[PDB]
Amino acid sequence: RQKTMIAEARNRKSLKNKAIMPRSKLTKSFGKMEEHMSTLGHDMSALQDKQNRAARKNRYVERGSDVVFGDQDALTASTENGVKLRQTDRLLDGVADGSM
Amino acid sequence: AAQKSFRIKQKMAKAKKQNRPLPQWIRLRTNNTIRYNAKRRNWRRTKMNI
Amino acid sequence: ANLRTQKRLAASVVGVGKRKVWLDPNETSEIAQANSRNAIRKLVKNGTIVKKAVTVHSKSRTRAHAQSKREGRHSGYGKRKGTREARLPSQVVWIRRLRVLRRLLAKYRDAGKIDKHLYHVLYKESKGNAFKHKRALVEHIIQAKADAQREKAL
Amino acid sequence: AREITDIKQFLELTRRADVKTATVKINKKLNKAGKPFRQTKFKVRGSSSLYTLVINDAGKAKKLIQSLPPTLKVNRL
Amino acid sequence: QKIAKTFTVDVSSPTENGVFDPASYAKYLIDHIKVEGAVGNLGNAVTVTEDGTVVTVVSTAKFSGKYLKYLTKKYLKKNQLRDWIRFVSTKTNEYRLAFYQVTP
Amino acid sequence: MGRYSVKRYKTKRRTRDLDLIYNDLSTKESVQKLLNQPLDETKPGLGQHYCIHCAKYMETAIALKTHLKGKVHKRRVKELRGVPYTQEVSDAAAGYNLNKFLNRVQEITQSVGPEKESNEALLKEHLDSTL
RNA sequence: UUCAAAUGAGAACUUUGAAGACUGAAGUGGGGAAAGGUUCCACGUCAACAGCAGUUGGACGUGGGUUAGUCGAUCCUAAGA
RNA sequence: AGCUUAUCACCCCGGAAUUGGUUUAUCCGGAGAUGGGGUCUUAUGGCUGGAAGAGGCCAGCACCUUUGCUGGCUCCGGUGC
RNA sequence: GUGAACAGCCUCUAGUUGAUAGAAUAAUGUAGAUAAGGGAAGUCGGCAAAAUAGAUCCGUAACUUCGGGAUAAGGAUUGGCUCUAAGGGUCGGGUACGAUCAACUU
RNA sequence: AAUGGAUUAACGAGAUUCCCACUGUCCCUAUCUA
Repeated sequence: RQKTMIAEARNRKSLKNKAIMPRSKLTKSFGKMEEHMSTLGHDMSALQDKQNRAARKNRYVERGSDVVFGDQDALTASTENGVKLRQTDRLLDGVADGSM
Repeated sequence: AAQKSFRIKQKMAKAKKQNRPLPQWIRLRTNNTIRYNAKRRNWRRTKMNI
Repeated sequence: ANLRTQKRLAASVVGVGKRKVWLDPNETSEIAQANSRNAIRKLVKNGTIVKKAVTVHSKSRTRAHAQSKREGRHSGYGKRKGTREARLPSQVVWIRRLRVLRRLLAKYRDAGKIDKHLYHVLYKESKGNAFKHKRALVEHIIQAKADAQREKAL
Repeated sequence: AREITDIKQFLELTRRADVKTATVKINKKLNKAGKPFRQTKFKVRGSSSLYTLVINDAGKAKKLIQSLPPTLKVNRL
Repeated sequence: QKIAKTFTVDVSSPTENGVFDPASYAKYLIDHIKVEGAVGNLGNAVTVTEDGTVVTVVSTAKFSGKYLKYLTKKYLKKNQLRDWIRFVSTKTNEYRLAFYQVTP
Repeated sequence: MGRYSVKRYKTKRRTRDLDLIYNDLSTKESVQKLLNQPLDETKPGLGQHYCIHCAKYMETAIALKTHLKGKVHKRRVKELRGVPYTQEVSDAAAGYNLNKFLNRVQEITQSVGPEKESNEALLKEHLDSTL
């Protein structure tokens, strides 16, 4: 175990070239972290309830603007040159109809 | 040259407005023999000599 | 999804180079909607773009190698590659040694240790040699004052 | 900016009919060993410059804020 | 001259979750704190007390808050409690512990 | 084979070796020959100022004063302390002629040893009195 | 130079992350004078061009952009015109 | 911006062989040295006003949000061919 | 950081990671090397390469416009570690010291 | 013989000869890398 913890830490660090990413600004998933305390012998039902609370908070209410336009897309799309309305693409301002 | 004269800057303005392709409605006129802009200028290709 | 626009722009916001900003690969649909510096301020502080703190350039060997240099190690003939004059010039040694021999005589003359006439003989013999260092001069003052006593007693 | 020692000279300046605004700033500093005592700074905006007034006391600072004219627009911090 | 400073540690949030215990932590200080060299060379220069969420250290010796964070990251690495416990100052010379962001 | 080892250890540029030098110190007659060589034109110090330990001629009597006070010459003093490693040491290691080997080690412990140390004591007695 | 992912009809070459290296501060860094004249930035987009490739670009199409009583010019005289 | 800080040079008292003062570099003194006391130039530094309210480093809450909010700490020295 | 050094080699801030790529490892090339024994017999010709190289101590010829020649030539030495010795500053003495502080040089 | 001649220290990416040191130039070719 003392050699594997060294041989695992060889792939992890790479301190000489760039950096170790800061753990304070990175975020953990429940994911990998729930398996780690099992190998130490700690229980998870004390920590499982905190996941059960906040996942009851985040879930979706589906407000009215997400109702009609879930599949509906490109409401009055732009032109061939991609210009705005008040932008005056000087090639196509001559002929108004698109067949010309 | 970033310290240019107004005599020099007055001619860059004419060179910018001549830097455009031909309008799409002149393609359609009667007896149009004009096809492409031929006095068109690039900065990488041809220097305009002040 | 080209993100060079937000790569350059986040380096301007945080104030570190482009080699230090960090865009997460997971939220690559949220970063592409940001096209302004007002969005990148919000995208930093909620935990999407971070700073990547400085690559370590330790000096624990330099503080150790220079520590042995205080004790007189790594100083044989093999470690020297410049002359004596380049390592420590012969004028820098003189300026140190001669300004020692002046301001000792400045503070013996003002303390009454030595009269002003015998000061002016030891002043010019300090300018030439026959005073090797500070201890070598104080013995000559004692030999001068005892022989001034010896002439006075007889 | 200028620093004023006197208080009597300072009351000439809030009445000069050129000064329209002022501000009152409270600091928290330290003496030699002592205590953390508050320190005030009265500022009056002239046309040419900004006159300030440092009072270390909190007792005289309590008095002078009353001594300001009512027409002068005084700002707190 | 040698006025002692009180340093307080709050271990509550990983104590209540059960991944941490203060009991082995309080013993871990008192032998590992070094005074002028050797471990255990302290005689009445430091005192360690614990409560269950509060670990209290009073030292008249050369003992600084930078070194107090040095010993606890030793202890959170031996128990493999790093990656999930950080040591945070709340006010001057008053400290506590926490987790990291577990959230998905 | 290499570059540096060929420059110094060819057959042309071979030094004397450690075997013969122990023989020169071991008696009092060969010491007085080498300290008092007849002067020769084809030799660097004109056949004077010869060190016996390092088989090496010195240019000047000044160059013996600075040679004896060096870490190079304090190899060869420390090198010649013990039994000089003949062929007989290598044969005894395989199980071959112990009694030829052990009798020579018996003589270096008894006879040849303190005769050598009473010669190297007199060289420091002589090379300090003349230098 | 390499692995995964994203994008795309199509990736040795594009973007992010992971990792490996270099210029090593008389730099492959940060600013200018001469000269160039929009190349700067965004949106769209690949027939030609970038001696391979291309979804990328100093390319093509349409636009956006340079704010002064104090920095310069303006004024002064030099060799000279 | 206000107060304060100087090598040089100057002023007054004083009158020097037992020549003295002084630079790393031998230069000055009866055309007045050393020494006691003074004046100026403000290069440059110090305190304060500008000015902590800014900026920097953190922690705690908020929240699709415009994105805000609330606390801290921002201190004290050392050396140089 | 090494060093006499803005030499050369290595790293932090900042910046690039661009120059057509894959697979095999014949000759002849281009660029760079090492060779037993002999040591210019090669060749128009020691071309080219090798050898010497920094620093400290010792030592140093004819010749001469006395300044040079001169780093003349020729020798001894150079790591690591533990030490010793020398070389300083600011203070308190009435009309000989002691403390304290700090540098890389032999 | 100022069409300038003799001499000579120092200096030279100038021209020529030899001596020590040294070595694949050579006897005589072999091998490794990009």
